[PDB]
Amino acid sequence: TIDPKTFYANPLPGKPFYVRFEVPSDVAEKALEILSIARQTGKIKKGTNETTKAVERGLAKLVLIAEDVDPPEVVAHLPLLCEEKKVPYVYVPSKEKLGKAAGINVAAAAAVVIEAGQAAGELEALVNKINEIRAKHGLNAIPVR
Amino acid sequence: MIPKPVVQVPRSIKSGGVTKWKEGRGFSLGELKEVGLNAEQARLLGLPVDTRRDSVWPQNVEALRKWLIEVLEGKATPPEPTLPKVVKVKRKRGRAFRGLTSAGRRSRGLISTRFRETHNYKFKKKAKERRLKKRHEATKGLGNVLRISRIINES
Amino acid sequence: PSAYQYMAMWYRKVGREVHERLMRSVLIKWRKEPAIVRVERPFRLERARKLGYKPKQGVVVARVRLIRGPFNRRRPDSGRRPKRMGVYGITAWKSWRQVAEERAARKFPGLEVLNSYWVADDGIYRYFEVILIDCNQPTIQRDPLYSGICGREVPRRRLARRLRERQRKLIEHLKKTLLPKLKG
RNA sequence: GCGGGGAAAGGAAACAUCUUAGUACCCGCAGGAAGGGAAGCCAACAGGGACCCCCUGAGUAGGGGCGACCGAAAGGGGGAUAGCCCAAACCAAAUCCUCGCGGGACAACCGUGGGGAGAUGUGGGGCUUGGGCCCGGGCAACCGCCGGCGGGCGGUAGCCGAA
RNA sequence: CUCGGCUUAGUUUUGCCGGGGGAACGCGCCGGCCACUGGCCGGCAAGGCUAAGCACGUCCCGAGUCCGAUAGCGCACUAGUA
RNA sequence: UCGUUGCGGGUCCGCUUACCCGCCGCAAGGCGGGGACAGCGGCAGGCGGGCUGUUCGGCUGGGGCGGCACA
RNA sequence: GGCUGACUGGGCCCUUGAACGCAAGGGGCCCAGGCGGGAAACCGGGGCCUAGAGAACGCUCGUGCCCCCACCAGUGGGGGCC
Ligand SMILES: [Mg+2]
Ligand SMILES: [Mg+2]
Ligand SMILES: [Mg+2]
Ligand SMILES: [Mg+2]
Ligand SMILES: [Mg+2]
Ligand SMILES: [Mg+2]
Ligand SMILES: [Mg+2]
Ligand SMILES: [Mg+2]
Ligand SMILES: [Mg+2]
Ligand SMILES: [Mg+2]
Ligand SMILES: [Mg+2]
Ligand SMILES: [Mg+2]
Ligand SMILES: [Mg+2]
Ligand SMILES: [Mg+2]
Ligand SMILES: [Mg+2]
Ligand SMILES: [Mg+2]
Ligand SMILES: [Mg+2]
Ligand SMILES: [Mg+2]
Ligand SMILES: [Mg+2]
Ligand SMILES: [Mg+2]
Ligand SMILES: [Mg+2]
Ligand SMILES: [Mg+2]
Repeated sequence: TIDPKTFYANPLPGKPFYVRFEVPSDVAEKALEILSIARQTGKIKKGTNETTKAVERGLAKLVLIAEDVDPPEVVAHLPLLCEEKKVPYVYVPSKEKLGKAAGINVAAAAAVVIEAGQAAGELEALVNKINEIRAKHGLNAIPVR
Repeated sequence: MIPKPVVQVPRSIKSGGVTKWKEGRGFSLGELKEVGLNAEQARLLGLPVDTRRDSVWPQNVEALRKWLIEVLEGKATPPEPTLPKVVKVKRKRGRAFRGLTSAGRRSRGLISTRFRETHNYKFKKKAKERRLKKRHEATKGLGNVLRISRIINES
Repeated sequence: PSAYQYMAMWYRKVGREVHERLMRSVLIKWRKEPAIVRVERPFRLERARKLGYKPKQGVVVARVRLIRGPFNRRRPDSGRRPKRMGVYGITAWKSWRQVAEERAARKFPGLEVLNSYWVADDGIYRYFEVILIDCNQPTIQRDPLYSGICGREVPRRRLARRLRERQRKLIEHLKKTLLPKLKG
């Protein structure tokens, strides 16, 4: 429902077109660590198809999207879906590091946290920080789930 | 003797209501359900099975019941099953060059029309007819010769 | 709905304008690279997966750039009747997709073309992606789809024995479970 | 045999549309055959039921300076008979390749360890008698891999054969 | 869908190539000899494979109202040779 | 004329990244100029013996000119 | 002086075309419909007679409560006979 031509109307310099806001390195590393605690204690999914299925089904709490997907159209739909479903999402620089935090031997373009076992408070703080960054970038806030 | 399915020849408007019977491709799923088998069981028994057909003919049902009774009572030996007994797949060399990919098939017209109606088929068919001097190609201008002769002899 | 269904939207009306904005920048660098280039991943993943792409060893995706328009029809330099002297508008019965498939097959000798798909156009060039398979790779030989290209044999003794055993067991079962119902 | 490029002479009692002819010829690509093949079919309210090839439909419909001339298909009779898979839905690395060692008809495969592919999805599942999904019951389960052991037959030299 | 072209029996109706425009989604889409509307009927394109039954003759075997050294293959022979 | 053809500002002005032109550079890329014009593909009109195919009838005090005694 | 027969639908015959095949065109004799002139008879299907004349395909017009267009009906359109 969210129109892509208006959502991606202002691409940021030096980034793929699907990246809406700049995520600092400390926030990206923080989100990677929350994905790590979710994998060891709660529940996560890794891979674009599984993450899209989670976001559609409504079981997603936080989505992580890589900024180094070579064909960007592989993951370009995920931010639009996250905005339509009101799920917070954050960008991470390396799909290789995203896959390592997800626990697989290969890179992952996207990942999602279904349940954050020992990382609920950290996830809330991260969501608030991404919400403030979206506020600076002009997009509306996406409340935690 | 393994029975052969009997089906109705399609009654065309040209025929005017004259109907006849012919040997069908296989027994229908309704006819097989009438005797208690599916397509897999029938093909294992060696019957010809036509899962596409919708008709159910009582003569087919009676023949199936009789032959299956002989088979189950051991007075008849069923043939080998009507399933593929060999799998021979050849390595394909130069499919793109011989036009066997999807683009080649589309350009040859097999996506839209039948193989018999494609233009290359027409070319090969007429070439073979002219080479062998077959049915109509044994004489050139046969239709015009017939037309003029009919005019002269029926005036 | 899978992720590939959403991936397809960039080649639909809803995502066309943003995809066209992306292509206006990607095509600048594509116009400078060689005519045929092996790529790590297909540009249209869902289309490639439909056409039979998998990320296995021995599967090659090649981007091919060629010039559009009708083929280079030649004006005859010898005597012809007037119907046979035309140039403009006469085209070949081959398409540029098949031309791109043949060119990629020439570049990768011994590999077999599986399929190909259009990717983009500019004023002069058309871009295709051709999927090719190495039939000598063990990872390709046993694939159920790629075996149709690379060959496959089954000894007739295996199929005949299994079918005969199945038929024997089926008659034995039907003797119990169907004969009284048939006869009654 | 398959894909592509592709004439003219002659005929039309001249000749250009046309035909010759998608031929001659050229370029490229396979197999012992190739191509085709499993209904977004044909029919007409009655029904056929993948495909190829043969006989016919038929020089009929139709195309055409409606001239020369060109020219089906459905249907019927035969040869033969065979049906399946990839992707997706759903699960999410349960997967595949290679190599070392031990076992295992010299095989498949099994255990183990290293490497490679693989979340941009390996694998499972699915193929019109649509499927996925949920529930219940039953094996005649189903589907694949190897071609070891034994036997028979035939071929690639020959032997016997009446008066 | 539209324009140009080659082809086709395909004719306001065959297939395809090129230029330009360009869908929907199973409550959908496609076909039923001009187009549209309604009914009825038949199906599910734009992915891959598939034995048998059919072409051919370097070659092997058999036959012949075939020719019989100017005939018959150009060559019955140190013939595709001089 | 359709497309390539994009970005601003009020049919017009501007811009550069498209595209084109030249220089340096192995390449990577850099410099300068032009610039959504040009060039290029499709379609359409004009000029077009540059090139291709053809036709240039008959009667006839021989053919030709003439005439039509060609209806 | 009065009119439009330079008429509608058809047939047969003569000539072009000798005896002896063979277009178009032209003329004659009529039947039916409905007319004009005339008291009536009778005449009128152009010009007192013998010259002024054109196939196929295509297009156009006139005509019919007309026929057909692909499973059925309708609408627009197309074709058909004279
Ligand atoms: Mg003929
Ligand atoms: Mg000629
Ligand atoms: Mg000749
Ligand atoms: Mg001639
Ligand atoms: Mg001549
Ligand atoms: Mg074959
Ligand atoms: Mg084959
Ligand atoms: Mg022909
Ligand atoms: Mg898979
Ligand atoms: Mg002896
Ligand atoms: Mg002699
Ligand atoms: Mg001799
Ligand atoms: Mg311009
Ligand atoms: Mg131009
Ligand atoms: Mg000249
Ligand atoms: Mg002349
Ligand atoms: Mg003369
Ligand atoms: Mg003269
Ligand atoms: Mg005359
Ligand atoms: Mg005469
Ligand atoms: Mg006259
Ligand atoms: Mg019909």
